[PDB]
Amino acid sequence: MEKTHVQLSLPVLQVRDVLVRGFGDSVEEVLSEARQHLKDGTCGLVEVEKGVLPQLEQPYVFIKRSDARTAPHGHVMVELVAELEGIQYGRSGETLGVLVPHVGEIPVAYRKVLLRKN
Ligand SMILES: C[C@@H](N)c1ccc(I)cc1
Repeated sequence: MEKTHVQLSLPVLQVRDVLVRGFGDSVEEVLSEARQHLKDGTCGLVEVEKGVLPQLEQPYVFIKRSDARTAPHGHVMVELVAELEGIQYGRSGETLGVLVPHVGEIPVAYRKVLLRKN
């Protein structure tokens, strides 16, 4: 039975290594697929810098900071927000990165998060 939050260590991928550059074709589908890949352990994270988003596919799924007061165990509390054509679905804090499927790419680091399973 699903707790409200789950501790995960997400592999951080470089954008040019990512083979599957998004989760789907609609805001509702990308949030659904992101959540399922997170449960299956097949989700990576790309940190956002200049040049990154134009190399990925919309709609985007971002993990954003949900609580600026405590970060339990070094796991920052986060929630999902999708973006399509400049419009965001959800409101949250600072972006930690953009989520993508992970299909065996070698990561450069891991990001510890406490994910709100909304
Ligand atoms: C089942 C497996 N081949 C797979 C990997 C990545 C995605 I996205 C969907 C399915």
